[PDB]
Amino acid sequence: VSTSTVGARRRRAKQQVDDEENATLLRLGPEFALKQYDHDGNEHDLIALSLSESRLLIREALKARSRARNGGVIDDDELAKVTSGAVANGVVKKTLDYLNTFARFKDEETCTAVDQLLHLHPFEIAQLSSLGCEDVDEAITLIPSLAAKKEVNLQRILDELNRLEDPY
Amino acid sequence: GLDGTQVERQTIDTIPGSDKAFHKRYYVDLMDEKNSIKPDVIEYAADILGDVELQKELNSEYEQLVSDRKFLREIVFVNGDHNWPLPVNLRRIIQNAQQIFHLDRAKASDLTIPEIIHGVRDLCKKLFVLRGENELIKEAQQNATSLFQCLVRARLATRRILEEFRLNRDAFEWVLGTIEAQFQRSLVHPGEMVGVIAAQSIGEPATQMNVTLGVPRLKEILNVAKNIK
Amino acid sequence: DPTLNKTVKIRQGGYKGKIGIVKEANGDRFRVELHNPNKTIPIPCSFLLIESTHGWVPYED
Amino acid sequence: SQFPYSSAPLRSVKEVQFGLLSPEEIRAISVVKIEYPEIMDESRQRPREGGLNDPKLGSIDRNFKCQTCGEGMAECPGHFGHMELAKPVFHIGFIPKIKKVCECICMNCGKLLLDETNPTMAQAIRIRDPKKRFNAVWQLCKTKMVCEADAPVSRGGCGNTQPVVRKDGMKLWGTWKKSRDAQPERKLLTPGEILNVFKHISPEDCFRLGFNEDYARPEWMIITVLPVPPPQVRPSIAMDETTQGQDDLTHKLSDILKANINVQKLEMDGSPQHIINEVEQLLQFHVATYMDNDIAGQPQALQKSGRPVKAIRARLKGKEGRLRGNLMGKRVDFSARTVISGDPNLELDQVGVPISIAKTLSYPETVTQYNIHRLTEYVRNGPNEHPGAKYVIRDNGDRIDLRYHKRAGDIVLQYGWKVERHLMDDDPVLFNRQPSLHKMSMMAHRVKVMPYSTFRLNLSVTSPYNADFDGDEMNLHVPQSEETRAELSQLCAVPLQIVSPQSNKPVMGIVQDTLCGVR
Amino acid sequence: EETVEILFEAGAAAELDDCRGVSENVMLGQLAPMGTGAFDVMIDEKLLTSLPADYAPT
Amino acid sequence: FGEMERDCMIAHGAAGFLKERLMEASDAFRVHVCGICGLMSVIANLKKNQFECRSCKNKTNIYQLHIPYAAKLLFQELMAMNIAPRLYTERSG
Amino acid sequence: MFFLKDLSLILTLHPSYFGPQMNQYLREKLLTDVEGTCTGQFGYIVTVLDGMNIDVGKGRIIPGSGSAEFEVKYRAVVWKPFKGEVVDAIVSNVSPIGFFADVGPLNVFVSTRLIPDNLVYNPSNSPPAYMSNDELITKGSKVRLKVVGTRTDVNEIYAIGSIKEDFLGAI
Amino acid sequence: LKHGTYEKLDEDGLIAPGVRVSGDDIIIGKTTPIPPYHTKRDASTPLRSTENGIVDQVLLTTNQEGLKFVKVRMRTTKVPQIGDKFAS
Amino acid sequence: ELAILKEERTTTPYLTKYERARILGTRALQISMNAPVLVDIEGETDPLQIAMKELSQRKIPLVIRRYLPDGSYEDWGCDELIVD
RNA sequence: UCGUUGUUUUUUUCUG
Ligand SMILES: [Mg+2]
Ligand SMILES: [Zn+2]
Ligand SMILES: [Zn+2]
Ligand SMILES: [Zn+2]
Repeated sequence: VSTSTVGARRRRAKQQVDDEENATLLRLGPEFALKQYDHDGNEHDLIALSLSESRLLIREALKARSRARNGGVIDDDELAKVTSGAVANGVVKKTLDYLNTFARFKDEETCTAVDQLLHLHPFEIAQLSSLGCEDVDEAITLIPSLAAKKEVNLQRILDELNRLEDPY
Repeated sequence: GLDGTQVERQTIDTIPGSDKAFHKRYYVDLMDEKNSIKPDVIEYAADILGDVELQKELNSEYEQLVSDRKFLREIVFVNGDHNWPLPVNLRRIIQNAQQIFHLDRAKASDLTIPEIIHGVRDLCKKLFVLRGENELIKEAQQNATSLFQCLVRARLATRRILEEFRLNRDAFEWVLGTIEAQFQRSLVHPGEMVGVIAAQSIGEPATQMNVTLGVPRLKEILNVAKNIK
Repeated sequence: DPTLNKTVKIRQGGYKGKIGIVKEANGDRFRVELHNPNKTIPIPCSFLLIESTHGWVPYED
Repeated sequence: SQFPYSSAPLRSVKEVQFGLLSPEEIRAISVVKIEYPEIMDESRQRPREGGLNDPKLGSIDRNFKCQTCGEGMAECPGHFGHMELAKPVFHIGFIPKIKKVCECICMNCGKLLLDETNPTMAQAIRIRDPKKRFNAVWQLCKTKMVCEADAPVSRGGCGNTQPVVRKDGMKLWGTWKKSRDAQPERKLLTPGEILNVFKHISPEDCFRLGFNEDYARPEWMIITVLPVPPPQVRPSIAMDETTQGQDDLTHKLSDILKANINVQKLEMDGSPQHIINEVEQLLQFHVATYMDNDIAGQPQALQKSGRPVKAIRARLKGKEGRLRGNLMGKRVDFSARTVISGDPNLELDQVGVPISIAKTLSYPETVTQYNIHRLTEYVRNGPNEHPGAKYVIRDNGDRIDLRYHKRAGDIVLQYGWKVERHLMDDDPVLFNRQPSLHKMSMMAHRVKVMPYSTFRLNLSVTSPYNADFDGDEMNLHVPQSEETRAELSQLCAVPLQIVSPQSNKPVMGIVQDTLCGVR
Repeated sequence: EETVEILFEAGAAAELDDCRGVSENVMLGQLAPMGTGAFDVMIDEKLLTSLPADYAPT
Repeated sequence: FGEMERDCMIAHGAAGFLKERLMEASDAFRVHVCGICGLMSVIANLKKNQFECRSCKNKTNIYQLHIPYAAKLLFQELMAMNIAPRLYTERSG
Repeated sequence: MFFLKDLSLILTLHPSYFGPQMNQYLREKLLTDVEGTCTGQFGYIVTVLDGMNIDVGKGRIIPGSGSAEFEVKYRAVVWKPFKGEVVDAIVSNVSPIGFFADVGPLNVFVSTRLIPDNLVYNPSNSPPAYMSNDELITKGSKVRLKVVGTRTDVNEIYAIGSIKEDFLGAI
Repeated sequence: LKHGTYEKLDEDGLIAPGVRVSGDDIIIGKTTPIPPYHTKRDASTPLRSTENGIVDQVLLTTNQEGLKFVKVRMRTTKVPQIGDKFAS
Repeated sequence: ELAILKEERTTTPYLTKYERARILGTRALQISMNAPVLVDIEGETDPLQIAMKELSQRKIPLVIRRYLPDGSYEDWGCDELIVD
């Protein structure tokens, strides 16, 4: 029922192993190709967003929709009740709670700082932004896609992410 | 671009007739009153006489008519046949105008010659067949309505209008409007499966029927027989 | 209605005094074919004379 | 509407891609293996699984639902079944093309007789059309008598002189002229041999020859697994009620199955290279006949009745064939045929419909506020009274037969429902006479119900129909929607056909008594 | 003409038919590109906005 | 509704009438197809609302069509004829 | 990790809904019917972007039915796991064959053979939980696990978490 | 069983002459045993749906093989009317 | 891309007979199955009569999409097409 | 108790 943006893709005689989704080997399927085309065909790059910025966007959009519904007049549950449908309500509340309980950045300013720090393949950079580690050793051990790239600069970025870590 | 059900056999006036007859019928003269427009039929007869701008305009009109006659008589219809299917009756439109406005009697017209010439020429540039500004589009548009425009000029000539028809201003304007509307109504419609129509129109007559002629000849033609009988 | 497929006559109307047999008896309107021509006609249940053990009986079976 | 709901999206076809069927795909789509030639299990119902009547293929009887799809007669489209052939066999239709392909390539190295070095073929490859490119390539390759072993830097060629092959009916003979003069050791090119040859062809030559990697792969032109159409394609005729005869396709498939089993049984015992040859040729023969039964220069397979068999090619071709028999033309519903009669007192576009036809034909009508009362009146009138209706269709498609609904008084229509009212006055109905030479041979009239049993026309409108009242018949096709009524009213109304585009002149006029009277 | 021959040739060449003809759409029971089927009808909302206020969809 | 009648109907250009007169007043039908192989091998169970093209192992890229039953039949011979006419609801060029 | 993508849907409006604000009616119907739907190609449809400026374009009239067919294109953000991706998890319940772990919308199963040996099931501990050396697992406690099996069931994907590798467990 | 009605049939499986008939009227009742109760299937001979008349003469005898052999001859009158055909 | 901007629309402005028939059929179908009526009605019950009455007033909310041979297309609103 | 199904295959003589 839900549509896509890529057409054709008829049967092919020569197959590929690059189908089953994998973050380590970068086989994201035909639906997340290197350089995609949008509805109107404007060249659009693949977009992946960390947990914190995804939470920011979801929260802002949900509250804007709530205001539009309410005509001129914030928490995950009250931001989850805007959705209609028992299953929709449950899923939106659960994902909002996940965003709250794992978003490494919460407020607008901290997210802005980390985003400016971060802003090559978009997946590794976005996953690095989402994935926080104490030292370069752990960042490489948990992320097998950047162990050997001949350009490290993990230590300083990790130290920055640590210094922006809010007290808990 | 004309649909097959919107044409009728009309006679193009300018093709036949001797040079003398054509001159006598279409050519206006202002210097020689013995060959000038009759005064009574026009309220401004005295004004026209001995003019020059009227003379140049009408010489241009006559030149256009002469060019049309030469063009048709040399290029299009060599044999001279002057009866050909074309859209929009003109005789019927003119006589409808006459009846509607009761253009009987010898009432002098109130229709200035420049009005007539300008209106005719403008009409020649409004019979749209293709609506586009490409140089090619304009050239093709001019090519398409060439014969019909020739006919229109052959009919709506100054002498003819002011003597044989004697239209007033309202009648002439209404005639122009009706001509425009009828022509724009007599075009083929996008999507018309003209192929099937041509197929049927050609096949059907054959059903009703020293050289060999008739069905065998048609069969030979269709198959492109290399060695006909 | 178990009273189908039994010869029935007509008492009032344009076909008064003609024999026939019920064909369809959906309700309140009986379609009885006429024996004389090759046609069928409708007629309400009130205008029918039903053949029975004795003579012809009105609609009181 | 009448179709049951489906979750799958509905769309309209846009492109039809042709090509042959890969054996692996054939296996993938088949749901069962057909091995037992006897169709019937034990002559006691429940036909035997693994045989031609496997219920998984699709149910053909009402009370049985397809074991595979689970639907009845309505939706079960028949489900293919495969069948493995012991021996590869030619595909009858592709013999000449296979011959040309074999000519164009080597017998051992299995490549083009020439490389791109030749400028003629260098240009030939550029031709975008596969067919013309293949024609040029064959013209340029059939000349080369020998597949060179060295580049005309070894080309990988076989060096063997490429045989000259001349087709012989169902069999292919290749002629070699071995090294000055030798004995010509021709032999029958076996289908399996050529298949193995083709399996080695690279995609480069494939595309150069006009073929395709995904869809038209040349070795697929040789039959290895024969798909088996469901019972729908070959339904069981009923000669007289209970006794059902086997469609010719059933006999042919069972015979091919028997022959295939028989070949599978020669290898396990004495097979003196002559039983093998004749038996495999017999199998090839049944396969070819089941694929086509009009091969030139060869006798024709027959039933025990002596009548020649009905091969699929025979089915498709001819006027009776599918294309000209049930695809372009087809017997339609909501029609009528009857005798005609002049009637001067009918307006030009009107037409007389006998009352019985009006009562029989029907035009669906949707229920609305503007017609609710009128339609309810029609419904009360019943189907046996005109005006009146025949059916009521619910929003979900449930039909009501007013004949068997004794309780019509207990029905209240709902907006959006559809009523099949009788053919009433002023309705627009098509009207045709066969043959229909030119578009004036069939126009749309306005109905005016009248008694007696003949269509009636205004004497003028005969001219286009080229019809006379001496026993001629014309057909009447009714629309079955609202748009269709719009088109009929606006494009095919008799008044709009007065002037014929053929000769830009009026087509109808005053004829016969009216003319001789006005004079 | 020669239907099976054409079908065989097309299958061999894997010919592609665009279904933009008349006979094709006729076979497939689709609105042919012709006559009333030579265009498409789009429902507009710019003009339907002009409907009075009590015409709003539920 | 012979061929010549089909041609006459084309002449007037009454498309929709011709379409319905050859589908609705005659052998209409519905089918399902796999959007990958473009075949008609989808295994559809409506009451189970489940679909699958086993060859493609596909269960989501499925379309249904309305075509004359005779057309389905012809395609069925053609597959039985070792020829695969694939139907796609999109143009590739 | 989430994806931001451009998504579109097909709508078929009955003509009884023909009025000025049909655009907003379709917008709200899309909002209602889009969320909570999961597919193997995209996954958990959770949120929608630009819920008030959806560009519906121009609707196409279906012949033979008269309904309005709408290609409603839009932009939405949704989530879906991939094998070889590492993200922390939250346990939700405990079972003998593996403690259920609810990683947001989805739930994570753990095999009995992909769990640390020193960690054992102890229902006696109140509330029930698993114990180890300087590691304690309970509902709402940050736990690291790796998911390498993604068998989507069309309606709700099935995920399995393993804590038997290095730098896995609870941070 | 056929959609028509069998009532005009006798107890012996035939219809007597002098009775009226019509379309969809079963004039002969024949039953074929079902190959293995309720083991009988119809083999009737309903009158053509578009014809009407009066049963005139029923002929009953044995065929070449001694099986019961029947024949029914319906008659009716055709009134000239509109649409008929005539020729000098 | 495929659409043509309103300023350079080149096709004939009039309404072809085929467009006329298609529009009438579509409108009548819509009205005849519980759709809004954009114009007043006095005594006419037939949907198709209502359709022509609506057209004569130029009050039809339908946009004709004309496909050029190449594939490009332009769109016209029924409100702006000169009907004979 | 709604429901409710009826052959093919050829050949023939005819109708416009
Ligand atoms: Mg005749
Ligand atoms: Zn089935
Ligand atoms: Zn070789
Ligand atoms: Zn598939």
